[PDB]
Amino acid sequence: KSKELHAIKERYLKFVFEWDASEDTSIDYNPLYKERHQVQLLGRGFIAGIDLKQ
RNA sequence: ACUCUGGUUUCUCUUCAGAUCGCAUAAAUCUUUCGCACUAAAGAUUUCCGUGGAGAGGAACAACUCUGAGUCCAAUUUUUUGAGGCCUUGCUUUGGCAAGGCUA
Repeated sequence: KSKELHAIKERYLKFVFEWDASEDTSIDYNPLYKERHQVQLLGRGFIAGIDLKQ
């Protein structure tokens, strides 16, 4: 709500080996763009890499 | 259903390639841009990693699979018959032609 209104107002008015966390994106206010519904792939497809049993 | 090409693999050389030439992705230089240039963008050039096409030469075994080419029908509907014979007129190229009327 407050971040909602603030976004509306804004729109209309050394060797660093590790990346700085300030460069992160996806720090969003809309709950639809944070809690994205996860694809289930009919319960038979799985994401690569992660352990299958998990 | 008979006969004659073309093979495939490998090594080297020549040329073209703005085609995801590469279902991957480096580096250098110059210019511009703003910061104030590894922690940044644009444009251009170059060098590298290494390709496809075509052509040429070498050398190893397969030679006709494939790609081609040259090489059983008489009964309605077609190709196993309704065919041939008589009469008049125009012209006879005096052989008969054309149309009609017929008999089968």
